[PDB]
Amino acid sequence: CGVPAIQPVL
Amino acid sequence: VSVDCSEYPKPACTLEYRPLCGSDNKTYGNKCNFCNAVVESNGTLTLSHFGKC
Amino acid sequence: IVNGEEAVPGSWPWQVSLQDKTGFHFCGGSLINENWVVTAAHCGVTTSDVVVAGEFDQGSSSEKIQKLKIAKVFKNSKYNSLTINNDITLLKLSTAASFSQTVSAVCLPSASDDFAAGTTCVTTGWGLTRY
Amino acid sequence: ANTPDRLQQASLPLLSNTNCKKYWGTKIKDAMICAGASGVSSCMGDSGGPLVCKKNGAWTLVGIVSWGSSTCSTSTPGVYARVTALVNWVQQTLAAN
Repeated sequence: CGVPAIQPVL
Repeated sequence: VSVDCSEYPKPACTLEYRPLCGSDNKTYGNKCNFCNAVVESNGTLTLSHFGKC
Repeated sequence: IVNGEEAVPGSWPWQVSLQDKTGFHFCGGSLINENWVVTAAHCGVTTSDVVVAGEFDQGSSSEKIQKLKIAKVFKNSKYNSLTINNDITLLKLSTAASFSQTVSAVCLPSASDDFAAGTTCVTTGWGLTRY
Repeated sequence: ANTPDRLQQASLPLLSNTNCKKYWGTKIKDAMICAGASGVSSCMGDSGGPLVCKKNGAWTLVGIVSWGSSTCSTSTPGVYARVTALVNWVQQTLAAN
């Protein structure tokens, strides 16, 4: 859980 | 359905989106937004219908 | 979100949209597993509602989303419509979500965990971007 | 509208309940956590979505969007249901169903 395959860009 | 705004104004609203269309032809995001606008209008604002206008 | 910014498509894979029978978004939610979604009690979700997983641009004609049906709604019994305290409901899905690149779960904290004041966190959603 | 097509995001600071009562007073209960007042606000339609903080590289659910300023004021903190306070009920429920 909690690790997206697609990384967020903030 | 009767929308009772007897408890307003309120400074805080839950944040669900269940729009109401007012007699002003304005969409209010939920019943808390609509009720605050009702009470501020001197009872001039009435519900036109549920959903966006 | 007022003053937010558009996320990268699929970067928040646990984010779901709770839609009514006629397809209108009314609240968000998070997948915590392939069979359960956590939301707010005040959203007043029913088994008539649907959970849309894998969505990014709601304005679409389609992208590879999943529309999941709700089997049972579990509203916290301590939820207080007056104070908005204990504002959580659990949705058990009729059919499990298919995890992929764009749909997966968020972790749950332990009750003992501490998230210090000052910590930068993130919030996501399709709420109005202006009032 | 003002109701977005594309998913939006924002990062914001968690507040202490003591500072949160400086804005909301007694309306702040043990099961709530505040965040924001930093130039961003959750608004109508965001309810029930996530408030996540990184915890060991992994995004963890800290709050659920609950309530906020009736105007979506960016100078007032939003209020989120405090997951740490409701996680035993979450687990108990999953375990039983």
